[PDB]
Amino acid sequence: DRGVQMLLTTVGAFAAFSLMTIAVGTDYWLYSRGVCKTEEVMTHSGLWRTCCLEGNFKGLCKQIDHFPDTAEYFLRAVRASSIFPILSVILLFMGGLCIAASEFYKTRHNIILSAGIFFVSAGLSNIIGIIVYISANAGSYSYGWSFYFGALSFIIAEMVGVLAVHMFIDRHKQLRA
Amino acid sequence: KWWYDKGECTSALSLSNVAGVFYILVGGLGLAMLVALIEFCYKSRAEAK
Amino acid sequence: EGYCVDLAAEIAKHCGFKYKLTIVGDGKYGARDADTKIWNGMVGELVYGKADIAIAPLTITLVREEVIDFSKPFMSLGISIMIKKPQKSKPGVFSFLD
Amino acid sequence: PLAYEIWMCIVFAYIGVSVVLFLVSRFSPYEWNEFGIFNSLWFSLGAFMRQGCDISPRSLSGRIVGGVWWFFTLIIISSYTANLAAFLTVERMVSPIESAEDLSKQTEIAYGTLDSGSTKEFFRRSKIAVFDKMWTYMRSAEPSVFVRTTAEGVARVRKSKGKYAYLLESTMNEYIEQRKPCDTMKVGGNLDSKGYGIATPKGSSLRTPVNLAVLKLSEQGVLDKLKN
Amino acid sequence: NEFGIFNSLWFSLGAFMRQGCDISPRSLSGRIVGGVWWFFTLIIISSYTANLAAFLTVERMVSPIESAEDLSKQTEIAYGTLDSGSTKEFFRRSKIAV
Amino acid sequence: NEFGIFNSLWFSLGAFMRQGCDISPRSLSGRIVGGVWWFFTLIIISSYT
Ligand SMILES: CCCCCCCC/C=C/CCCCCCCC(=O)OC[C@H](O)CO
Ligand SMILES: CCCCCCCC/C=C/CCCCCCCC(=O)OC[C@H](O)CO
Ligand SMILES: CCCCCCCC/C=C\CCCCCCCC(=O)OC[C@H](O)CO
Ligand SMILES: CCCCCCCCCCCCCCCC(=O)O
Repeated sequence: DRGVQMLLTTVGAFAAFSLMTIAVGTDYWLYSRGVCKTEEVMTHSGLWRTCCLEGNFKGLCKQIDHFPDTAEYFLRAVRASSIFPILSVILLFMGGLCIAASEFYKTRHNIILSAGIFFVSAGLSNIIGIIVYISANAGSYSYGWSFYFGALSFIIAEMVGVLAVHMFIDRHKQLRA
Repeated sequence: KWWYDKGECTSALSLSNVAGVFYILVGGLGLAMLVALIEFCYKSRAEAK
Repeated sequence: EGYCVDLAAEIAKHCGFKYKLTIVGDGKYGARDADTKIWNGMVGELVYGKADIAIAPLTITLVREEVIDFSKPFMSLGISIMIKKPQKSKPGVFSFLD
Repeated sequence: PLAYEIWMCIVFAYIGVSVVLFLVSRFSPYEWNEFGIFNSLWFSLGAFMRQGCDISPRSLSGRIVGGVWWFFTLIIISSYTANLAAFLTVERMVSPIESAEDLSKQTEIAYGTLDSGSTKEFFRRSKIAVFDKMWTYMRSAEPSVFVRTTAEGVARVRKSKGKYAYLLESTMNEYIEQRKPCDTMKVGGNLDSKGYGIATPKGSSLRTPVNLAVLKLSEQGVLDKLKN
Repeated sequence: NEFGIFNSLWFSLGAFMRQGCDISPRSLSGRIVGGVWWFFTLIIISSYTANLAAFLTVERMVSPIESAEDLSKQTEIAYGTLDSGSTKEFFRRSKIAV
Repeated sequence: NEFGIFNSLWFSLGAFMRQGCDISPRSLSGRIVGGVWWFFTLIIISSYT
């Protein structure tokens, strides 16, 4: 049912982009038990700031110290600059931009394919980011709602990519008629 | 003063033990997408005009 | 400098004497050679009168108390085991080929 | 056998592989590959469970996707079986409490000392943070965590299903550990170092002879023979 | 549907991952090659799983040092004392079994 | 053919012995049944070994 497909894909693109951006900006990725700004108390650590709670001076927090065998150096570099979560954000943004431009300069029916490719690639970058994040954390705990916002952005991005590719296939099917 | 004031100091398998296989999988998915798009661009440019 | 350097200055002030710190020549604590029966280390320096007092982590033992005098303990302790930590290993990325 | 993160990332990789196989198989108008999104998901699931194929990609790119998914599946299922074999071969039971620090940081397991003794006084006067924290808890715990006799503390440990730990001298602990039903265990190192002595009234005539006798029994090895 | 070079490579790869075949050889020569490759694959993948299980099982029954009793009952970890000292004498004279 | 009672018993037996398929369900309900049976088979055979 074309028409409602466009609304569903646009809503999905916006939802995935918003969720991934909130996940990156927010810092509730890991409920560890460590030191706040320089006693061990809980903390809502994130991608950038290991932030404190239930402590003497809860709410005051700092920037995670990423650095204290080139393999460890490369992984620590890739996890310090969240290149993969940030690349996921950029690719979702460009996918949404292509979907929006699919109304102007219509009849190309070759940019909506680019939207599908961008959403799929955003999902792949997101999963690599999760893997590096969890692997670097291994150098009791739990995962916060920022982690699951990233994961849900991955799922919605993959669905929106499948819809975009379906719409591209349908458009070339109409053209072939 | 001399000891502490100047002190300078699971069973399941973890994702780290297998992370390499995930990296290979996602790299292979990316390579597959690149190959498919290269072939599509080749065919789309090979139409007689 | 050190715990015993700080303690030596204080023992000397409270006992009213001037003193000179000297490092035991053989760098040992003190044992009686089974054979020559000579005492070495800081215990030997006191037994043969090379030193007037030893201010060090010198353990009060029966065999030493038989040949030298010891104050009441200034530090309580016991033999212990020192090990290299375990140092959790980080698995390699391509460790599934091992 | 596999950490929760491995399962979660297996599910993410499943969705990603299925979507990329659907995209690559049917996106170019020149291919128009029976891999729709539903059939892509079925192929990926059946590949992971090492089950029937019934359809195999024929393109170069669909074959790259299939091949890396097959490798991933082989490694992950082999490692699940290997780690389950490891779990079943050598069983190991975890002792909730490792050291005193452990007792201090938790509250599910109660712990106490002889109601009257040098152990209770050690805690009531400790200036060490962990022991002061343990004393703060023990002196205010209700019901009382203190016992009238060592045997009472041993029985409370034995009958509390692991909800009561008992602080007592290593000597008594080591002895009870060698007593049936062999259901107790000494955990961690000693919290302090001290000694038992023969006591006499202040100024007693027996003080010097009994001090010398203890040293004689010590030096002749009698005290080690009697402990053994 | 027939074994050209690309289809031959796909068949071999799929046979190695135990991932079933969309087509199998039909001639005596093709079937000899397929059967031998299937045997090779079975032995190699079984051996991979068995050796990974050995690695994890052996690494799981390891145990560290927690006491002097532990040091006494083993020999992989060496242990000693200051060559001259009250610790060495404690051990040279101990009447305690461990 | 399609899954009659005899063919469904054969599909299930072949799934448990990890001996692949000659047919597989094509509908959503058949595929849910097949999926849970495949998971069950994998856990049980791995646990036996
Ligand atoms: C027609 C078929 C289409 C193609 C199908 C492809 C699927 C097969 C891929 C397998 C994994 C390959 C990657 C193996 C990993 C290599 C990593 C490595 O060599 O690690 C070095 C290590 O650090 C020590 O030197
Ligand atoms: C295309 C058709 C699709 C077919 C679909 C076939 C289904 C295959 C998978 C089944 C297992 C999934 C259930 C896994 C449940 C895990 C249990 C759990 O959640 O763990 C509990 C808790 O986390 C710990 O205490
Ligand atoms: C229908 C056509 C099918 C064609 C057939 C395909 C091949 C069969 C598969 C494997 C053969 C394995 C051969 C095993 C050789 C064993 C060697 C051996 O036994 O030597 C050990 C020695 O006895 C110790 O002292
Ligand atoms: C091929 C895709 C699906 C395969 C089946 C995988 C099962 C997924 C389970 C996910 C949740 C696992 C939770 C385990 C952790 C725990 O017990 O705390």
